[PDB]
Amino acid sequence: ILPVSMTKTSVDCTMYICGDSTECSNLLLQYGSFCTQLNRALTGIAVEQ
Amino acid sequence: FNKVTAMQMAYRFNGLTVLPPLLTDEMI
Amino acid sequence: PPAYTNSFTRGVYYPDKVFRSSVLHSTQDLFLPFFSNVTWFHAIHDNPVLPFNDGVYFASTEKSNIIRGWIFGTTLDSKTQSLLIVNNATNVVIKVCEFQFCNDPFLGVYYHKNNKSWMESEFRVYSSANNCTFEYVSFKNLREFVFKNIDGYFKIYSKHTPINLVRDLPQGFSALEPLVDLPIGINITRFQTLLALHAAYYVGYLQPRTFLLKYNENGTITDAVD
Amino acid sequence: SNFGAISSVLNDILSRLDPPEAEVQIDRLITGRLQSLQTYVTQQLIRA
Amino acid sequence: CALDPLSETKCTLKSFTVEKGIYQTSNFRVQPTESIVRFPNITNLCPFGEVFNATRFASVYAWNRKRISNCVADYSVLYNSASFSTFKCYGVSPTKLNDLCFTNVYADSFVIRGDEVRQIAPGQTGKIADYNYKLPDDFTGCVIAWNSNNLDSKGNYNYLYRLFRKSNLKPFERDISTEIYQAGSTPCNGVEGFNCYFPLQSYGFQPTNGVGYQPYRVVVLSFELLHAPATVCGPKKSTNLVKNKCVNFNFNGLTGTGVLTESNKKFLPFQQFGRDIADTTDAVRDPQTLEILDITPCSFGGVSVITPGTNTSNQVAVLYQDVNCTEV
Amino acid sequence: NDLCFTNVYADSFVIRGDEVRQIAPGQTGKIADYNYKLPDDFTGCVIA
Ligand SMILES: *[C@@H]1O[C@H](CO)[C@@H](O[C@@H]2O[C@H](CO)[C@@H](O)[C@H](O)[C@H]2NC(C)=O)[C@H](O)[C@H]1NC(C)=O
Ligand SMILES: *[C@@H]1O[C@H](CO)[C@@H](O)[C@H](O)[C@H]1NC(C)=O
Ligand SMILES: *[C@@H]1O[C@H](CO)[C@@H](O)[C@H](O)[C@H]1NC(C)=O
Ligand SMILES: *[C@@H]1O[C@H](CO)[C@@H](O)[C@H](O)[C@H]1NC(C)=O
Ligand SMILES: *[C@@H]1O[C@H](CO)[C@@H](O)[C@H](O)[C@H]1NC(C)=O
Ligand SMILES: *[C@@H]1O[C@H](CO)[C@@H](O)[C@H](O)[C@H]1NC(C)=O
Ligand SMILES: *[C@@H]1O[C@H](CO)[C@@H](O)[C@H](O)[C@H]1NC(C)=O
Ligand SMILES: *[C@@H]1O[C@H](CO)[C@@H](O)[C@H](O)[C@H]1NC(C)=O
Repeated sequence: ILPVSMTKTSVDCTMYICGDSTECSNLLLQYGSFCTQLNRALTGIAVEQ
Repeated sequence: FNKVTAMQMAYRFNGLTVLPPLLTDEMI
Repeated sequence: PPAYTNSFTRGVYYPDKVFRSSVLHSTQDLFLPFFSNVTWFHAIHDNPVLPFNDGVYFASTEKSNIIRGWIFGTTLDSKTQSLLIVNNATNVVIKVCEFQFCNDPFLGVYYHKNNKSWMESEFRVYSSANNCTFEYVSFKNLREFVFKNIDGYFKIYSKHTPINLVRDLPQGFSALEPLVDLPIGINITRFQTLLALHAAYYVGYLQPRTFLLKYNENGTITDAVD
Repeated sequence: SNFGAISSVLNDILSRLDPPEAEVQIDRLITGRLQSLQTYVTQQLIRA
Repeated sequence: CALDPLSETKCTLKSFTVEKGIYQTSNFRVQPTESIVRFPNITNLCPFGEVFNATRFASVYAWNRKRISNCVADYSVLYNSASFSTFKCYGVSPTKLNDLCFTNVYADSFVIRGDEVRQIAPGQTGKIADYNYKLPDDFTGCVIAWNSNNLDSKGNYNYLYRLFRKSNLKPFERDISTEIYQAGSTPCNGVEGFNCYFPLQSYGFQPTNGVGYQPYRVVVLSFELLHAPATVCGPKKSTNLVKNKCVNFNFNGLTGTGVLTESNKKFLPFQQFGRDIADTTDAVRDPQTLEILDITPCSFGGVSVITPGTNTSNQVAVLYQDVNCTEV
Repeated sequence: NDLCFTNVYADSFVIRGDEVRQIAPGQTGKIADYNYKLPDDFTGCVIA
């Protein structure tokens, strides 16, 4: 018995960090591309899955 | 399929979602 | 000689006022350690002064409601503040006054007259009180209380629960919800219960243990792990 | 997790504090949470 | 970035060219329809007359502690008064004082010397903070002070403070005991003498003293803010309630965005807010009429923008994840 | 001294002694609420 694919996950980093909040969501833009480079990592997984 | 097996309601609310696999368990 | 006994899992109380359910919630607070020696006391045919430590777990198995309240303070010589909790006629009385105690305070009971026990205003705990900085007024049984001083507050937790056992603590579990939070703001190092004289009761000492609490679906603690 | 912030609920701090101070508190939550993803992703990339 | 599902991607990629593929934009989120503010209804005004205008403030060594409850914060009414030489709020930012109802509110009032208003604050030490009054390190509240020198001064020796004590107090501890203090080895036997001091030394206040010796009237509030059933509320009206629709809510100062629904959850009488695994508040109890509301956040479900290369064609086809096709 | 400025506006007014406290980002009171207010991002100096 062998594993083949693992559960494809995707995170919304804007929503997980600052939940549905305006005053916080603006602040997450200063940290910038952290949010946008996670979904580039979790996509590269989900593609080869 | 009988051996391998709220929880997901508190995952999508935060962001941690689960995409569906491309190939169905039927196509496999 | 006061006998010991085993505390079992008793002594868990709701740490905070926030409802939760179906969740294992780790928390660190002053709890009664599981299976710690709890001193055991008599009323037969005996109410010493006890070290208050950090916080006290008081459990009194009763029938006729003998134990009517407590007395708190560092000295109890009237040279410092003292906290007096007294329950008579279902009425609760709380006074922080500075007052000189009798060396064996008790409240009176006279057997079988038109007024049972009489002696409601008997008020022999003490000579007299001067400076009063606070006030409040209002074995089938098991009543448990947790007493602790947190940063000047004085907190009391309780469960009024029925049981059938004659000898010992019920082996089982119950979670104590909060009653009041009198802000007496005083140094309490020692205390002595009160009795009604014409009824065993237990004393544990809290410690800063960390428990994992299990809230069931109705929002009640159904178990715990020390 | 508080991450050193005064409270872990993002909506408490904003209701309990000004924008000037919340910056100090929130950026402790973000830098903590945003790091807790970079831990999760790093776990996946390895596990994947 | 907000124009439409396509342009939501270009901002992510930081590119105006979008290659052929599928791209998942942020979960589609519903803007809150309207604002809700729900506070308990009471018309009373807190005794800002009996705290701040009180005729006699007790001495610092025995300080009065007055529970305030069942009133609305009149905070706008203090503005015609001697005002305040220091107003310092440790837990709350003073702007939010109106927006936010309180829980256990104890005004602790006492008169201290001018130089010593400094010493009332978490962490300070000195004669006031060590011996006769002490504040917690976690203290949450405000510390208010204004000179009484037009009132408390005559020489007024009644105001009095504890100079000698064996050790420092615990937070909010009161010791009014007058028992003599023993400096050396010999017992004092309840009388003053060599190495025996009566611990309570009275302030002198003349009306002519420098700003150091002018008596200030300190009043130190305390409160828990959230987590607890509200009593003292803010000067903010309550609005109508909306169920089952995405709203922007304020309940007892707790704010957020949710979909307020009915619930069968049963709170013990002392519980107010429920909380979740993520500690974000799941359930609150409607303060005016007591009933349990579930707060479910808006913005559920993912979006994926299926597009051929914007280089080729500009049309897109959006994939909403796990919705039967109705709502959107 | 080391640093040249750009838009420099001196805002001059006379307030009561106790209330100089109230001029600062985040403060509230009679001065800060009603008759004069400073931004939360304010950059400058306050002289009295
Ligand atoms: C609370 O009271 C106890 C006594 O009831 C204090 O403990 C005493 O501390 C002094 C030193 O300051 C010692 O010399 C005594 O021997 C101690 N007595 C006992 C019975 O331990 C304690 O310091 C008080 N707490 C505070 C904060 O003052
Ligand atoms: C409890 O008391 C017994 C004596 O009866 C002693 O042997 C034992 O060590 C004590 N244990 C604790 C935890 O106090
Ligand atoms: C209890 O004692 C108090 C003493 O203050 C007295 O006033 C009262 O009548 C007594 N009885 C009851 C039932 O409260
Ligand atoms: C909650 O209470 C109800 C009674 O109202 C009971 O039927 C149910 O079993 C309880 N749930 C738990 C987990 O004890
Ligand atoms: C204090 O008293 C003055 C008059 O003596 C009054 O105008 C003022 O309103 C009082 N303070 C408050 C907070 O009401
Ligand atoms: C608020 O007032 C309404 C009527 O104006 C009343 O029905 C309600 O009971 C009040 N609030 C509470 C908590 O009782
Ligand atoms: C993309 O656009 C370029 C023009 O810059 C063109 O040369 C190329 O053929 C286009 N490719 C597709 C797939 O449309
Ligand atoms: C859509 O809803 C119907 C019943 O409302 C259900 O039978 C069907 O399974 C749903 N769609 C999907 C994809 O499950």
